Amino acid sequence: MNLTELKNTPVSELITLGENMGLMRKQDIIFAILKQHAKSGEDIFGDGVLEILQDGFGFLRSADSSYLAGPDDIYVSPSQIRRFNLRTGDTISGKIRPPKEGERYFALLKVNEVNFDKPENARNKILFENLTPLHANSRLRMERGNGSTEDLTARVLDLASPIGRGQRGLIVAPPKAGKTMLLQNIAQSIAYNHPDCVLMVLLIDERPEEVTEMQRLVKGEVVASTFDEPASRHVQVAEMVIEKAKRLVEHKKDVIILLDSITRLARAYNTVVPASGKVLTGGVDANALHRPKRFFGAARNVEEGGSLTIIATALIDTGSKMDEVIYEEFKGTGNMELHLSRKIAEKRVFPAIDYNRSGTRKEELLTTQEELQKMWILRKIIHPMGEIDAMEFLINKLAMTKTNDDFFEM
Amino acid sequence: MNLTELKNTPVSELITLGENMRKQDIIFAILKQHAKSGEDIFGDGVLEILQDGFGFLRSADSSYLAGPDDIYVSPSQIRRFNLRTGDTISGKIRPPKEGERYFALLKVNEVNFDKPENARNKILFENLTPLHANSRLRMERGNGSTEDLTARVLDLASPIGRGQRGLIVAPPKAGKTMLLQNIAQSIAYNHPDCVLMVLLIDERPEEVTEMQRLVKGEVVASTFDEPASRHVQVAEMVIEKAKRLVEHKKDVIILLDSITRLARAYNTVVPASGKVLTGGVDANALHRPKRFFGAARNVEEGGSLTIIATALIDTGSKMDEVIYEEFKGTGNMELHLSRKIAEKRVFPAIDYNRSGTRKEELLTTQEELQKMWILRKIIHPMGEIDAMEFLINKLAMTKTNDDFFEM
RNA sequence: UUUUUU
Ligand SMILES: Nc1ncnc2c1ncn2[C@@H]1O[C@H](COP(=O)(O)OP(=O)(O)O)[C@@H](O)[C@H]1O
Ligand SMILES: Nc1ncnc2c1ncn2[C@@H]1O[C@H](COP(=O)(O)OP(=O)(O)O)[C@@H](O)[C@H]1O
Ligand code: BEF
Ligand code: BEF
Ligand code: BEF
Ligand SMILES: [Mg+2]
Ligand SMILES: [Mg+2]
Repeated sequence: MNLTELKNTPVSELITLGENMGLMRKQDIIFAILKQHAKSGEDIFGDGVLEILQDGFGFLRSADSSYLAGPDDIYVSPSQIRRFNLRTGDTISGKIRPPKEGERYFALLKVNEVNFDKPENARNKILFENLTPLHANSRLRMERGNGSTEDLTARVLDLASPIGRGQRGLIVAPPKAGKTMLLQNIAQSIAYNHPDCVLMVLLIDERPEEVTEMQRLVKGEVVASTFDEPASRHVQVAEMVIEKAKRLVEHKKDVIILLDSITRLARAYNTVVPASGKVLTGGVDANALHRPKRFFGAARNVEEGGSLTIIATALIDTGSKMDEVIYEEFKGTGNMELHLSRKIAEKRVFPAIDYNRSGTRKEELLTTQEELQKMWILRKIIHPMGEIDAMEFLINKLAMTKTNDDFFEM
Repeated sequence: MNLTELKNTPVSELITLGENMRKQDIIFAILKQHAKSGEDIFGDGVLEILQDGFGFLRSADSSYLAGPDDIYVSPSQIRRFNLRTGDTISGKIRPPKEGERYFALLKVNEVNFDKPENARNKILFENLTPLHANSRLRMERGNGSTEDLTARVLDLASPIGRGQRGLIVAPPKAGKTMLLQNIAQSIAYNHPDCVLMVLLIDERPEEVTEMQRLVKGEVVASTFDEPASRHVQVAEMVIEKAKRLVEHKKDVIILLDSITRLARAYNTVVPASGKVLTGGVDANALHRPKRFFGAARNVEEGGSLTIIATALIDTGSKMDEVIYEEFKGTGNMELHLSRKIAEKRVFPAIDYNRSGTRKEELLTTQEELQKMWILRKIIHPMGEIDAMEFLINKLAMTKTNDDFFEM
């Protein structure tokens, strides 16, 4: 019946349909199954994400290829685009027919769904670039409230630096400070308390095993480009994922991108960027931080509905200036920053947060005056201490209570 | 009757054989008379695909260098089993014809120690699924030797599992190179199953000599005398070969020495870019070092690739400190030694505070975790010399199992 | 390459 489902199904299950149907590697099999079905006059359909090209024609890339070239892409004539003012990144599904003689890929016969809805109103929606941005109004609690070793990290986060819809936050740390895992922890908390928010996890250049473990423990879009992949691929994949987010927000949707190693993407851009000379400090070109700044500055809050929030990990104290530079370039664009110390982790104390450098901007919109000056006191009391001291202190002070309970107490 | 054997055979020995039947000249002669009557010949090597599409079979004595006795491999055959560089091949062969200068692959008998036919079903390495280390690699020995102390402390400070992308950092003179030797011997005794390769790139040649005579396995090497270009090629041959076996679901462990030297050899050999990183190291000169080191991994399909290499710090350049940070962010088993603790002649000079591996909980049992955690809490305070001596004495008492138990 | 970048 449908392509994607045919490509999902196991090898052996396809085979029983083949013999029963009537009549070779999996690709061959599914193609053969499709042709007979199509000759019978029965409808066919696949699903993919739009990618307009230079010549004006576009394709429907698959998620199982990081949205890069795929032998199963579906052609979308320029005619089909102008008909629904489609843009790169739109998620489309519809009836399609196999490649006639000569034609190499399947073709989009007719469109049914544009970004999960009807393409007839997806022409009246206001453009992403003309939306009206705001600070985070609505809020995102991370304390699922489960009295566990993990909900500690969530709570501490919820206290040090709160998150809101449209959060352009950033998690700064030096290798092995728990950043990546903290991201994982944030992911799971968002899934439990916010199934309504669409979750996309983008891993640019971080560890292979991390991607596979992420997929299994995370519910949602998991796109990745390991360090195996060249910088070319990293930029392609990430740029595809950012446009996809933009499009859904256009449909007044709330999306959440978790990017591991944003600075890795900054380096990937660096190599890709044409040398302008005037190399900045740390061997970083002057124009190489435009695209990445534009990628991060993309997250925002819309006054007409939906929103896009990006939380990425930054790298500091690594012997290189590049990282210091990239940290300041994004800190001067984001709305939230959370630092972790390389020392609150060597002690094995977790989460190893540097509560002194953490914090978000415009907190009085993401909290009630009471919780506000509650955290303000918690801040005052801790500032004078040290990194590990403050933490251990902080932690065991709430190891025995709920977030609100702890409050009432203290 | 077999090329490889005739090659390693001493010049004077097989002289007797000759009469009943230049040394390179003679070997050519000797095979050609073995081929005259139709008697078979047998050779072996590691395929190296080239731009033309056809490949050669490199030998270990050449260090996988261009070799005169190499076996040409028709692209025809490669397609037959879709081979790739680094594969180990052996099979029937015939003597080079007049005009022809090198030997050719008549037929294939076995690919990667396995019947040639099976290659088609094997899943590609890049398409394999990774995970955090599952099985555990213990260096501890019941021997209770004077030297076993290092294996035991390392086993405590920083566990190693299958597919462990480890890294060992110290200032020169810290016994980091020699620890690597020790580590090499330990898995040799406790793990015959694991395929063992030792790669020495650039660092000293006496070390090469020491290692080969004392290590049970393959010893690929490239002294610093050699330009940066072989260092690259020899290392790349090794890593590809290691990837081949993991495709077979085998367990490969590479004890790379002077990984920073490899990164530097990559730096010396790289297209110029306008930007340069701190330390002089090129901004775009670390992708290849990263992919090489990040090659190690764990597979659900079966088999594993484990790479553990030496890293230099407090070098006097920042290249080295920057490169340490770079692999730090890729690996999952960092190690450290200190000059101050090696000064006093106390060994290992291991710095427990800085040492550590990621996701130890899967490698160690709950009991193992608690004792380790207790230990680290107690040692954290103590100084490198004081702390180290402090545990060493207790370690001399009993192997780590008994020591933690009495504790 | 010099400047920038180290
Ligand atoms: N909260 C925590 N709980 C348990 N282990 C942790 C925690 N934070 C850090 N770690 C340990 O630190 C290691 C590396 O941290 P990770 O966040 O993966 O690195 P990075 O921050 O550089 O991405 C992990 O393998 C884990 O064992
Ligand atoms: N555990 C040890 N026992 C005895 N000698 C040691 C020990 N560790 C290091 N050394 C000495 O330190 C010297 C330098 O260490 P080595 O690891 O060989 O060089 P590097 O650490 O620079 O690679 C060695 O020659 C060795 O004699
Ligand atoms: F080493 Be972490 F992933 F920055
Ligand atoms: F981050 Be500020 F706007 F310089
Ligand atoms: F010269 Be040693 F290997 F630091
Ligand atoms: Mg990380
Ligand atoms: Mg050495």
